[PDB]
Formats: sequence, structure tokens, C-alpha cells
Amino acid sequence: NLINIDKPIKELPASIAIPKEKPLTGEQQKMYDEVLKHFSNPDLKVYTSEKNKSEDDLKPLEEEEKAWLTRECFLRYLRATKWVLKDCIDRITMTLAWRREFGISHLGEEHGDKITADLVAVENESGKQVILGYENDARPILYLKPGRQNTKTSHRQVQHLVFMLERVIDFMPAGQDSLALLIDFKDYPDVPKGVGKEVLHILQTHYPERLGKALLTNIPWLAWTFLKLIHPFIDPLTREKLVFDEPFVKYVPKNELDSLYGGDLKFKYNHDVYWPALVETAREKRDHYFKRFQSFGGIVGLSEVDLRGTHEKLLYPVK
Amino acid sequence: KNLINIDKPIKELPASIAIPKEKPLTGEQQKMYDEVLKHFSNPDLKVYTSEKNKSEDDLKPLEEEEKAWLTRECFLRYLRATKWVLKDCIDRITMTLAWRREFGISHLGEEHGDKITADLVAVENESGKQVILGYENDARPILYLKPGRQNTKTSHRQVQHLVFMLERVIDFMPAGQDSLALLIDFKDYPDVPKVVGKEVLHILQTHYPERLGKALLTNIPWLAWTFLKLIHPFIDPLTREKLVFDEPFVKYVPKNELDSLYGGDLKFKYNHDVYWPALVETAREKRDHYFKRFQSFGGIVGLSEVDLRGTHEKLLYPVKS
Repeated sequence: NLINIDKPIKELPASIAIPKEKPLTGEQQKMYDEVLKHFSNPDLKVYTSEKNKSEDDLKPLEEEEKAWLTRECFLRYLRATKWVLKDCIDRITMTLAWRREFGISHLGEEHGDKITADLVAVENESGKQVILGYENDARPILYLKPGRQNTKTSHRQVQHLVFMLERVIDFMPAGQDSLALLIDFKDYPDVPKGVGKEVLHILQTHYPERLGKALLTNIPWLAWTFLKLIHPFIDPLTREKLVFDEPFVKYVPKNELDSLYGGDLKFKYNHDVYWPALVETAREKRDHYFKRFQSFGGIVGLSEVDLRGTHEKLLYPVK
Repeated sequence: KNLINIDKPIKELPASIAIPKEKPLTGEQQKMYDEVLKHFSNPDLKVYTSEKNKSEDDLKPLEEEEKAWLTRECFLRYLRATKWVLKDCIDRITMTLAWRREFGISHLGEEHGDKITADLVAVENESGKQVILGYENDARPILYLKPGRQNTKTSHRQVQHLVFMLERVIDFMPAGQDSLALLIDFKDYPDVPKVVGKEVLHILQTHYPERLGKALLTNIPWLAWTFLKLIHPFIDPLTREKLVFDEPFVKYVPKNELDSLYGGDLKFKYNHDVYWPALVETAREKRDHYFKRFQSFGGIVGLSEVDLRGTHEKLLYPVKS
């Protein structure tokens, strides 16, 4: 039953359906239109930095930034800000600024991103993070294996994290915009061997509505006890995202899941095979996305369903 | 400099720490309190002899020591924890009585026949991984937990030890207070020689309602810290408020009531042959007083811990009868 695999799975298989989008209410539609109008302003200028935000340094949206400002981008921020228009606009604006500051505002090193595959590659050499497979709801899977840590604490560790989040996002199927994390806390002895605050700020400020599901395994009994103690007091919606003490096959198809966790995929991390495959696959996805964006006028507010798809006519025409 | 050398628990709340005032009950809360009281004052009442082996065919009346545990404040702890739902309150109190029987702590002390004795669990404390010491700003007694000082293998005795110390910190409550403060230090202590989870969870979530007044956390591993910070915005405000981290502990505890390791004035070194007998004796003396007071006031269900733990001659909370 085992399937030997050493590279990311490039497409969502036909056997996993795309879940239907939660419908907008009439009023939600009206403030969506307000966010679109704000960011479609041809004269709009936004900050060039978050940590060094200055009212004296503002620059218009580049082509690649317009491609990031999608229908679904607006919706992620609208949901995250509980549909408060000013908070939504302010949040999108500060993420645009942070993406500039951080070196990822260009949708790929091929458009000038300072954060490159070469810069962060060494961080993945022990396979502490792996993009592989899709779950029941068509979310791409990112494995985090902190016990396979291979490098000293540094800001390159943060850059590596953001790079992979950006790549797992590249892997979203048309019609899905959240990911699933699979976190294995087991220590791996076979692997030899400020940042915390920065990682926290990025995760809570600049990736709204990305966490679809977090599957936790090999939790140390003490942390587990504290998790269980706190669990009844977590809000129901956040509560539902966390999975522990359950078979991962309840949430992931067997042929999409590492065999270490009950699945059918026999995966061994081989850097010189996996890494070029990941980088190339994501690059191909970006190229397609950006080519679609240009073919549809290169405007703000296009849908990721259209940008990541191949249909000739738009599913979500703008205005 | 201003360090105070101490090696034993502090026996009394100092006069410099005020006892927080108790918020009055509404007329409706009073009526339902009276209902709980009526239920447990029933002379014919019989209760399960076990929780894990609960059986409708094995029920026994309340012993004298159990009546002494069924205080006004016990009722109130359960009423608050059950969100003032009477049936849930009565059911929960009942199952804790059963569990206390099963576990070996139904008698308010080894001196009344408890299977859980100081001797049984003493070895679990030899490295000082748990310490009862001092009182915080709201007069809560302080229990230090130092998981990095673990000195024993995983076993049911570790659970017994945990319960024993919770019961002791409860013995240390000042009259007028019934919650404790936990101070948890996650640092690894190498110089303590390197050498169930479900049971501990069940006990903490089922049989100690409304005991956690404050949890002060320190030396948290950065990864666990990150997960704590990520989940924090989604924890209900009431529980959120109980947790303190990345704050000076002197904000929550007087300096002369706090271990110097955490910014306090108390230079504490754990010395088992000094600390342990002092703890045991102090708690014992507190139990003796409480139970003597209970007997002096008729030995009935529903007496107030403020009265049982005090010395005033006349009852502040006479029982409705």
C-alpha cells in the first residue's frame, strides 16, 4: 500500500473537491466594494516599510502588488477584522508595507524579491519543513518538524519560515486559500544539534485567515496537559481548527498523508531532489498566476479562482 | 541586601495583606444556595463510595469529616463553577465526595484515616519540585511548581503527591480566601539528577473548582511561548486574566512574600529535612483547629470556612435552620 515519494505533489487530485465558498451577505458585499474602491485608486500611495513607516515615504502600487491584492485577499482581511472597514484597509496597507520591508513584495525572486530560494535553502536541508499533499478540504499541507532543527537562531530562520508560507500559498488549488499545518513535536536525534517575537508579529499581523487546520502530534505530555487545561476556554471557531489525539486520516486522505502519521506516503527528505522540485513547481504556479493577471488587464480585485485557473472567461469579473 | 533567609513555609498571612471582600449573593443565588444546603443537610443522604467504580448498589452516608468539607464556600465554589446550574452543582459535589473517598483523602487528614499520608508522598518532594511558600497580593497562598526539578519516575504516586500538596496549600488558606496562586517555573535544573497525564487532568478539571486564582508563569521555552501567544487572543477573558507572563512577579506578590529567584526578597533554599516536617506540622495544626471549630459549632454541613479558620467566638455565618 506504500507509495514512495520524494517531491511535492503538484496538483490537487480530482478525488478531492473544492469546498463551496461561504456566501457573502448583501451588506458584506457592499463593504467589499468599498475595499476594492480604496485599492483601485490610481493615485494611491502606501508606506515602504512597517517598522520604519514614515508619512514622508510612500510609493504607488507596483504591478506585482496589484496581483497580490485579490478578491480573496480582501475577503481574508475583511473576515479577520470582523468586517470593520477602517481596520481592514489599515491592515492590508501595513501588510503591503511589511512585504516591501521584508523582501517579498514582488511575487518571486524572478521579479526582484530579496528573499530567494538560495538565501533560505540551507534552512531546509534537514527537512524541518515540508510542503506535501492536500487534506480533505483541498488545503495544501505544510509539515513543521521542529525536532529536525539544523541551524542556529538567526533572522534567516524567519526568512525561511516566510518563504515556505509563501510557497505553500503558491500551492493553493484554485478555490482554496487556507492551508493545513501538520506539526510533529518529536525530537529527531538523527539530525545533529527576538526571533520569537518577530515570528509572532508576522503570523498574527500579515497572514490573516490562512490557518485552516492545525494537526498536532507527538505532543510532550506536560505541554499536552496545559493544552487540555486551556482547551475548554478557547473560542469555538479557533477550537475547531486544532486536531490532536485523533487519527490524521480522519482529516487527510491516506494517499495524501505521510506514512509516519498513518498515511500511505513513504516520504524521505532528500534535499537535492525535493528542494529543486519545490522551487520549480512553485515558480511555475507563480508564472501562470501572473500571466493570467496580465491577460485580464492587470487590475486590482481579480479572483484567485480565475488567476489560478485555466478557464477562458472570468468567474469573478471586477467592478 | 534586603534578602531574608527562609527555609520553612510562612505559617500565617501577615497583617499587611488585606483579605478581599466577598461580593454579596443575589436573592436568586441565595435561594439556590439554600437548595444545595438542604440537599447535603439531609440526614438520610447517601453518596457513592467511588467515582471510577460508582455503583447505585454502594452508597454510604456522610462521615463527620465529610460534613466538615461541605462548607458554605465549598457550595459556592461549585455553584460558580457550574454557572449556577443547581443539578450540575449537586452532581459535581457528589462525584467529588465519591472521588475523595476512592482516592484516599475523604477524612481530612491521615490522623482521621486518610490512605494518602505525608510518608507515602514525601520522597516525591525530596528535590523541592513543589513548594508552598508565601501569600500574594490578594492573600492567596502560593504553590511553586518546578517541573525541571523532577526527581521520580512516572507513577500513580506522583499524582498522589500532587493531590497531597493541593490539599496542603488549601490547608494554608487564610480565613476569607479559598483560591491559590500557582507560580510555575519551567527552567531545567541539571543539578537535580535526571531519573497519568489523563488522571491528573481529570482531577484538576473535575474536583478542584474555583481554586486557581492566579497562574504566574516564568522561564517559558520560546516555542511553547510562541504557541501560548498565538492562542492567547482566543482564550476567554475571565481565564485570560488569571494567567500572568512576561510581567514582573512583584506586581502580583509582595517582595517579602516572593522567592528572590523571581525578583522577591525571600532567599529560599529547599532543604527537605527542614522544610518537609515544617510543612506537614503547620498544615496539621491548621486542620486540627478547623476541625475543632467545626465540632464546636455543632458539626453540621454548611458552616463557613471564615468561621472554621478563625478564632472569633460568635459565628459570622450562622447556618439557616
